[PDB]
Amino acid sequence: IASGVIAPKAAWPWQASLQYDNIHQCGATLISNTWLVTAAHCFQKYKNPHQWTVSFGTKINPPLMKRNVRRFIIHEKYRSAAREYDIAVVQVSSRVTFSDDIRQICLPEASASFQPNLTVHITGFGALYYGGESQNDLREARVKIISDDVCKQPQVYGNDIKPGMFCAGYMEGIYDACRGDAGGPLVTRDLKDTWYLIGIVSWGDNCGQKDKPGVYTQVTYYRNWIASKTGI
Amino acid sequence: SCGKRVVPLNVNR
Ligand SMILES: *[C@@H]1O[C@H](CO)[C@@H](O)[C@H](O)[C@H]1NC(C)=O
Repeated sequence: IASGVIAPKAAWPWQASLQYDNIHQCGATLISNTWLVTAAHCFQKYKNPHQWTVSFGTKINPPLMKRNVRRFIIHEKYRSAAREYDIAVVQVSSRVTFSDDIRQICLPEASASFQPNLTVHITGFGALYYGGESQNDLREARVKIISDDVCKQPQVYGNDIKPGMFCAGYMEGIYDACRGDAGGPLVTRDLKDTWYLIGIVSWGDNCGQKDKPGVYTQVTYYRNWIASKTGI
Repeated sequence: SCGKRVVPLNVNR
């Protein structure tokens, strides 16, 4: 998370780290006691379910309830050469037990809407600037959803924004996702104090630069996919 | 329950 602040214990209990050979590659987020959601590009190069692990809490290096990946499922239409269809699910070989630190997030119904000046949160153990290293401590940032129209300016991102993608950040930059944050959550809280998964950190030019916000996979667009694959 | 956090958003300074 660019210019990201340290997240408190138990603030984002659905947040997970995905490690390949005990190195952090990517975020995920919990949706059941067995299943997580993340990006497809996380498994671009590292394709062995059995060398992936998952851990929770605010801290990688002293790992919480580390777990082994039974399997992962990537979107049929994802292709490493393009940015569309960037979603995957991950099932863990042992169910995990919900504490104050570890809990499942809610998924939105397929047709929920999110007014495009809405305040949303974004978290991950990724880099603090472009080309920086991952942190062992989870970080957060408050950004805002951004109109597809704004976003689809040729000055911004143009025709690279395809269905199932949306933007979030600030046109003034500073706060953003960075490398190591992909597959991790973009969330909001309804007025009944319940948190919901709206986005999955996907891509972007640099980190925290004017007119270069993050691009997220749009959960509501892939909501039926997730259901078919998880039963959630 | 899903989507519940037990720590406030409103933090001590
Ligand atoms: C929302 O905030 C942005 C700040 O960049 C402002 O420019 C915009 O006019 C506001 N609302 C919309 C989406 O028109």
